[PDB]
Amino acid sequence: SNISRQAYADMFGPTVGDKVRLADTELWIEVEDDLTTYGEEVKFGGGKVIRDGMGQGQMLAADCVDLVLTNALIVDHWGIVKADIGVKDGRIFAIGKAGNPDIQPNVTIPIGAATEVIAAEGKIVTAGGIDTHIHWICPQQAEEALVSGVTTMVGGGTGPAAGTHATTCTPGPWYISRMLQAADSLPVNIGLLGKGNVSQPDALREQVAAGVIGLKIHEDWGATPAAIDCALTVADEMDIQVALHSDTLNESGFVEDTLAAIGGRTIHTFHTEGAGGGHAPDIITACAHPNILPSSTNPTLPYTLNTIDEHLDMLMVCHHLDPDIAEDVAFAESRIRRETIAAEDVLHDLGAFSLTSSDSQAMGRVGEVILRTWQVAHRMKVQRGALAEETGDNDNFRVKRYIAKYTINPALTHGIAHEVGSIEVGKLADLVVWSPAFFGVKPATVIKGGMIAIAPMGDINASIPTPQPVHYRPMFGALGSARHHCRLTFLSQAAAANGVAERLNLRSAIAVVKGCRTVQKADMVHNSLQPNITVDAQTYEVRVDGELITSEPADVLPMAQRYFLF
Amino acid sequence: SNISRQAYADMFGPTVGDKVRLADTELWIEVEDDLTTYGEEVKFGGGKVIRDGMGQGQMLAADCVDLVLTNALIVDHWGIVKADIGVKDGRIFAIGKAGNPDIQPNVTIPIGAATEVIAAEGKIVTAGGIDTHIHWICPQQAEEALVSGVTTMVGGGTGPAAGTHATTCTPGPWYISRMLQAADSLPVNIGLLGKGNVSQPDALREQVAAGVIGLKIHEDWGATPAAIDCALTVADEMDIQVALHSDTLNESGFVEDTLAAIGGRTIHTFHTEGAGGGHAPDIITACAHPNILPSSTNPTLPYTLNTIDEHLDMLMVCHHLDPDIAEDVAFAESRIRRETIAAEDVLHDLGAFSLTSSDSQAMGRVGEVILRTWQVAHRMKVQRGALAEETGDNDNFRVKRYIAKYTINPALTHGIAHEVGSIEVGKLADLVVWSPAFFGVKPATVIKGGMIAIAPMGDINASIPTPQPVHYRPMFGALGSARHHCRLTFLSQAAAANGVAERLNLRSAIAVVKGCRTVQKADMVHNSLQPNITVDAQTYEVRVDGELITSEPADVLPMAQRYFLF
Amino acid sequence: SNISRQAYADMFGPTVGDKVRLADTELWIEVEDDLTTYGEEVKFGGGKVIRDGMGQGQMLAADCVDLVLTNALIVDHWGIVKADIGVKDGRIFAIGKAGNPDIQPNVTIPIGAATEVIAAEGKIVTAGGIDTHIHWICPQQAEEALVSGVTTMVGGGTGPAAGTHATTCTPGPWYISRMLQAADSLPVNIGLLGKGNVSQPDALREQVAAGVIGLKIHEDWGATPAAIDCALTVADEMDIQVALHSDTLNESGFVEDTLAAIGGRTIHTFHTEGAGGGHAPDIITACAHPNILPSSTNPTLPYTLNTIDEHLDMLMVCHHLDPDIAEDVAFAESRIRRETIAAEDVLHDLGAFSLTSSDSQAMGRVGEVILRTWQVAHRMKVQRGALAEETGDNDNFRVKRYIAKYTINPALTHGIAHEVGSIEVGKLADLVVWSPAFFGVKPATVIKGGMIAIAPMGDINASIPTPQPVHYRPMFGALGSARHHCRLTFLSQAAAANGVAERLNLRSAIAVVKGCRTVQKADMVHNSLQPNITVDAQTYEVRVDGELITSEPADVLPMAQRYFLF
Amino acid sequence: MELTPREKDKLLLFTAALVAERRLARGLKLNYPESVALISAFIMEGARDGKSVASLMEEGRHVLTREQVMEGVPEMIPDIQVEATFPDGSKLVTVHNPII
Amino acid sequence: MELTPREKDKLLLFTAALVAERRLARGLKLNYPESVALISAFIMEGARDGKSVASLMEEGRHVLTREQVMEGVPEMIPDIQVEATFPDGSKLVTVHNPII
Amino acid sequence: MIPGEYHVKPGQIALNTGRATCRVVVENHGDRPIQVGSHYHFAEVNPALKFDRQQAAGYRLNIPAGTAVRFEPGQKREVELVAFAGHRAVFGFRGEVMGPL
Ligand code: NI
Ligand code: NI
Ligand code: NI
Ligand code: NI
Ligand code: NI
Ligand code: NI
Repeated sequence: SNISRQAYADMFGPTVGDKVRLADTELWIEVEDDLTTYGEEVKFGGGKVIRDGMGQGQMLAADCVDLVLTNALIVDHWGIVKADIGVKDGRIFAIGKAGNPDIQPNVTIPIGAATEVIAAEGKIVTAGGIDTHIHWICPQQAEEALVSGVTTMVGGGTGPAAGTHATTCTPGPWYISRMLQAADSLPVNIGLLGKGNVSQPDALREQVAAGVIGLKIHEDWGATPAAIDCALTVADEMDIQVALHSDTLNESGFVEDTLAAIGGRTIHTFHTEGAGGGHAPDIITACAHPNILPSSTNPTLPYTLNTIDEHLDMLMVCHHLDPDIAEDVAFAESRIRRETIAAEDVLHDLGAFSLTSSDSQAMGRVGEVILRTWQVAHRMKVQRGALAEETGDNDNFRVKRYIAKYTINPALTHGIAHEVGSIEVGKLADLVVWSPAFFGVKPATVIKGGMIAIAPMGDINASIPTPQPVHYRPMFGALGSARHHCRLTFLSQAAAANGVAERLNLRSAIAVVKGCRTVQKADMVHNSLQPNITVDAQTYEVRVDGELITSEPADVLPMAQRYFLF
Repeated sequence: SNISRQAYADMFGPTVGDKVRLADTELWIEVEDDLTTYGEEVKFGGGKVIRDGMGQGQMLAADCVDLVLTNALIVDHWGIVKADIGVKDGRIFAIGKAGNPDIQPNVTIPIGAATEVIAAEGKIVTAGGIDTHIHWICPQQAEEALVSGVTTMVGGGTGPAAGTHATTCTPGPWYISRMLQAADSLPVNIGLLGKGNVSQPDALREQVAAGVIGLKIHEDWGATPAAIDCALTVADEMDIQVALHSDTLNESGFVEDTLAAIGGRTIHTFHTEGAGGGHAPDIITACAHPNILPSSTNPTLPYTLNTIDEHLDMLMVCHHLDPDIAEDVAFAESRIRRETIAAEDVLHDLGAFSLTSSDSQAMGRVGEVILRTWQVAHRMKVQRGALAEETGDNDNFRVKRYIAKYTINPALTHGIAHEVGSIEVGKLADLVVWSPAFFGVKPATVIKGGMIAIAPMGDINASIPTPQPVHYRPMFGALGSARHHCRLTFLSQAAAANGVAERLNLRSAIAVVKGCRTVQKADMVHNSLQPNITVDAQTYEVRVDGELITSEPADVLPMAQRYFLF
Repeated sequence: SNISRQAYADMFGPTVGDKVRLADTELWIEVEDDLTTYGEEVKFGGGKVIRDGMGQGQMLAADCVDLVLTNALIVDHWGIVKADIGVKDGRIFAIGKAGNPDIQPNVTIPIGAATEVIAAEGKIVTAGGIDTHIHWICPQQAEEALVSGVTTMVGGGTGPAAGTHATTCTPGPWYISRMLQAADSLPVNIGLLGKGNVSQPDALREQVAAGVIGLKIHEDWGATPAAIDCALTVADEMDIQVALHSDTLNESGFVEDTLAAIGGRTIHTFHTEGAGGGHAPDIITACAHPNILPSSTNPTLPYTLNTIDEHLDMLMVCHHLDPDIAEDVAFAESRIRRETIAAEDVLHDLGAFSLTSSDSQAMGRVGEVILRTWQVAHRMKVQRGALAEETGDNDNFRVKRYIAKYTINPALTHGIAHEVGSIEVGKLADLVVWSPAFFGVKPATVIKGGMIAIAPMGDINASIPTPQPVHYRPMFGALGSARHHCRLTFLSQAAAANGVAERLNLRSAIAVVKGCRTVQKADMVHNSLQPNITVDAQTYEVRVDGELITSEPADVLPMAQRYFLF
Repeated sequence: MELTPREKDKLLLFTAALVAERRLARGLKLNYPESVALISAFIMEGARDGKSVASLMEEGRHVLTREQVMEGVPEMIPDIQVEATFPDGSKLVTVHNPII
Repeated sequence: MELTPREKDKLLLFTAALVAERRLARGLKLNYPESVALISAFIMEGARDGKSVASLMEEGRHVLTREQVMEGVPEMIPDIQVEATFPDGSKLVTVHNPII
Repeated sequence: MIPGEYHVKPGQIALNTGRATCRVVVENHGDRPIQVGSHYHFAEVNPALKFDRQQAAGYRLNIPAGTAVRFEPGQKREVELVAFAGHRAVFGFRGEVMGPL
């Protein structure tokens, strides 16, 4: 018999050809494929499918998944597909069709006595976000990012100390050891960055051997050609990444001098637009290069009518400039530029910038990587219309292009895509369940390694979990030894070989970074553009092949006042 | 010389023949016995008894208790007695008379240098509550229950997932292992329930071997005769309990069909009245059976003028029914019945229902098991007068009958009465100290395994602990390794023999369940009635020996608006 | 070239001869010395000194510090000096001049790739406070004290039990073991006090062998000459301290009888003024004795117009006295005396009282040891003018005299000055960074063992760490295994030799107390006065060499309403 | 006061509703969390007054209208649920389609 | 409401400002935390109203004067900083030398 | 604008295409309501439902997955059934099959 498509969508979530609005934006996704067999969908509840001998089978635990997310609408770099998701041993087992092989056809995700159910009908499911510009200023940033849908945090610091307030650096074996120990307490996967600025390679090798998965070169520690060269030499030896915040002052050379010092070696350029730091006014030109993986930090995303006033003053406050000194004002005006802030949004839309990130509590908002990525996509659809790659009457390719910026591209950049960054078989089951009306802003369920780690939760003493007040509360995936089992601490190859995890008695599961040097711009999923970009020294105008790259500032954004109490 | 009884009661708490009102209810307890020697009471403080060479002796730690609760008014299933309580090695050492054998007579609880004092004069002391219908929807439920006076939580789940929102099931070895690990972080004793619904016994044996102390059969996973039979067969092999939420839909048979499938084997029937789930309209008839241990969940306790409106809608919201579909309305009306909700209170008063429980955040309030048990006792005294067993001008037997419902009877049902459930020598020292005005609602001190785990606490920076704001704050018995020493994780015999505690590196003390199959209705302390009960299929009227069992709904209850800020 | 001293002070903090007001008090410190080479100061930031090849060198981690506090204005018992502070392996490495030996002169604190920076220019840096009168009533007292600038807490208790509400005693091996385990969870160094009141020495030796670093004799457990003698005999055998709260009631003898029982042996007299407890009215006479280390508790510090009304009632409430019984009123009036409360402030100013402490939640405020010490110094400068030891137009000696009261003198008294109590090479790096306007009231950064453990922190999601709301939040030095590495649990020599840390699986670093018996009044830094003090039995007037010792009560204090929200 | 966790959690809800109440008094169109807080706190006060669950399921539908809230807010709130201590103990109030 | 940590943290700031608002209405000279809370909460409400960052950097300087605060409070507050959700997302407002 | 709204493509979905079906008349002879879910082995429903159990062997209700059909006491319906697929092995229910068919 038949069911209307409206009634089907109400009961199981949308299917092939149905469209969904992302939160309150103008972005629409279209279901591209559906892995079910119509009539054989699994749903859990009273009188429902997932019951003994029905949608639940007789198999032993080794022969079924530990968790099934039923009827999920997956949004990932590879597709916008309707499917059941199976999780087993904390990892993604399969994307397909769940049920009981004894009575149902085409079952690829067996459900048994040992299987828990998450009902994902009517929800959007994505990979967990990966923020690679974290300043470890305070540990409270972990719950803040996790609530926003970010499950991995890569960065540096030691707490609210001057070095960390300015730079993503965990300096030296002692602080690296203490921070890897502290990391076991936080419900996010963590990898640390050491202080990259030195011209003696052994002072860098010691930090990598202590545990760091990368080295940050920051201008506040001297982003000179010799320091950059030393850090890259060590990175090439030890398979770790180099993150760069370049010489804004042009003290040691101009952007071309830093590019020559890099010498075609692989490097992650932080806040590539430059308001967050870098050669004034032209650090943005780094995105032309094949060996550069460029990210933006988030306060400049997207360009709005309050951006400039806010930033000019934000910079004056951070640097203790005072509007009375002409040279301090000249410095501030050389760093904060409407021309590059406006071009940056377009460069993201074209795939010339490949990652988004926060720059947490150091010119960046730790809970806003995901929502600002979507605000940029929205502002770009509004101003530019369909991308050239777009097929169909939907924004699917633009959506895939943008989700890759905070998922797979940060994972590839930092050599952790074998563990995280996408919904793919064998990867850690870091998953985010979203109600479409709150997509990108307020997730329904955040899963770490197969366990729910944080979620909105109503009155604890109520008869049901939904009565007010509903607010985010840590779950069992964020508790003690269960948390340790469900998160990863990333180490360098040298630290893992030297027995750092055993020496420090690290309790969490360990992963080892690899592929930090082989990764290039051409590997950035949907974001491999290498434009012939220039910046005029006098006007700061950004051009690609002589064409002006610019945009208009938003007065009002979606994913804003409709959702937040303050 | 002599002291007036009023002055004595003011100084040491009540003695033999004195009566105490329980909170703001109409219930009165009478002191039945007093284990002191008048004139030789121990009190702590300046110029008081418990001082070197006086009420405190010269004995070594092995020869005295670690903690004495002085002048406690014990309320337990076995008596309402005035006594000192000694605690040693985290266990109840003796109930008797404390002091120094060197100068005092009849000392059975020696006090030495190694003895801490809790002053219980003027307080009521009870065993810690035992809630056996927990849904592990969120970890915040543990502090909520502990504050209410519940020290043991038995249930199932994995967090705020559909399966757990509906059922007390921790499905499979992986989630069972993660939840046993998470349990070390919570200041309550925990035992887990696995998913019982399967017809392959090996998929159940694997869950018991992984650590579960019982199996939950829930209709949402298919509460069929074959699944029930399989779970009971495994339970009889492995000495674990089966909890049942039966087939409301009567899909596989009627209540008599489920009873035949049980085949006289031991089983715990959850929410036996049926609003919380079960064969419509007659699951309540299960309390006639000798092999059934019947509990109620709490939103139907006691029957009030807002119960029906609240429940009819609560069910409609949980099940996504919508008042427009006649069959959804017919389902809701077959499950929520004033006839069974009113009879349930009387069945508790007669001892036909033996346990109370929450059904936490799944049609049940985790902080309200104890206060609702007392509200039922109050409503039943008001409507029915004295129980037939009552001796004296007091409510002592009714009080003993009701306290057994959330203490010893849940412990016996789940095979843990050798460790918890009453104030008896050798049992874990889980004790609750109550000021009579707040009995059942807001305890003064909650003790886990001999350490205070939670208590009201005033301004931390104040000169004394009593200034405002006073609110519940976790104590040293809830901190890290002290908490591990002072709580228990219950395991099955198979999991203990297989070295699960060592394999998972569980840090807490371990206890093993036993006696889950031998326990019967006749073993339910003060609640062994097996009535010849019937339910009319058309009117839903409950009768015992053809006599209508009913009650009237309360407009106002005690233990309510006088105490709570919201 | 030259820079004006005003511009220098703005850029690097004050230098030799500059003065700083302490918060809103009338106290002024003067920089006595500056260890820098003018022009070679190290500052961190964009274009600043601490950069590769500049103020940061090429040395390996073993050859540089892990942390440098730049341009600190140190306030310690030994000096008020401007210097850089180097921290290495969680300990104070040097006080001197930081930088790079490759290009800078006089470098004693090498900065390398492995060095983190804390900017202390314009800040005052002190040792962490040491409170030796803690009642372990609740664990929340640890964060409260740490926020106030106290990094070590010595005391006794088991939670909110009568014995602990009254006394700093952790009675017996079992509770001692549980509290040492709980201590690993708290971000402060802890040492425990056992129950000292017994006349069988073996019941004391067992407690010391279980882990206590001292024994408290409290009148509520019988502060008799035999109990005091027993505790001192054991203390002399086991190198632990005895803390005393004497017989207020004069039940066993008068103050001279307790002094005879002490027999010249070393003892710490708690709340020596006596409102907090002790022989009425003359316990204050104990400060004349060479073997007595006298502390005050804080509610009587300084004497104010609300002190008496507050205390007379505070005592009536604690002891359940009721203003109707003449003997209860006579007791209260014999304990609370304006004559001794007023004299106490002067005795602190003269160096006759050597320590300050709280008496936490037992007639004492855990967050107010430091601010009340400074309020006394302020009130004493106002009423008495310059101390005889004062040199220059500043309050430097008075400041050194008072800071020693909550830092080095409690450490010496409790045999832990080899680990904590001052900013000295080889000691644990427990440091407090203060903005001068908030000195003594609200610290900027609290460091435990080289890691920031707590600090004010603004909006977690903000672009910078400074936006509102700013409130104290625990940092990485307070998290799990990093916290364990950065705190100490103090043990007795016997407990350490018996393998208590391994037996209890204590995770934190361990330190062992020593020198509890050799320490005398003459060793109290800047507070070694042994006055010929008397108290008139009828009028309670305190005299030294027949001269009346008194002071006037404050109507308004600094470090009060300007700073606190309530 | 001996406030339990659930009593302290309701303080949070009460405070969020004070934010919304002041904004509605300024004539702003309320957003999603403001609207949920305002109606939920109104119900808690009705329970404190001794109103019935049935009465409050209806009264809760007249606190805010579509004109008083931002676009899409009524659709974001298919119901509001809150429990409070009624004279007869804790009860659940579900307000269906509260904003029209 | 699905309140995030940052939304709950702003509730704390709003409450502290209610304390200060009631004290200023009684004619007290405000202290340091009261003054910071009062001006910060004023800015959050201006952002909720849709005022610009530039406008609020100026408006925030006219909430409290030196006569309305205790001695030394203006010097203790060289600036006030707070973020809030503007119509165009979260922004930082820094009010320089707010009390003169 | 409605946040998260769907724009469903209009039409119909055909369920359990290509599967064998049959129709059976069912009557509830019991005095209590019986409701049967989409995937229950129809031949093993409550014995109070009277119908041709032989015809129903290896079938379930041919209705949307997760839905159910209700039978009030005395209610009669002709229901459409659809054959089980996969391995066609029945375990559970009233334990009448416990193996292939
Ligand atoms: Ni940067
Ligand atoms: Ni940064
Ligand atoms: Ni149930
Ligand atoms: Ni349940
Ligand atoms: Ni004392
Ligand atoms: Ni004390």
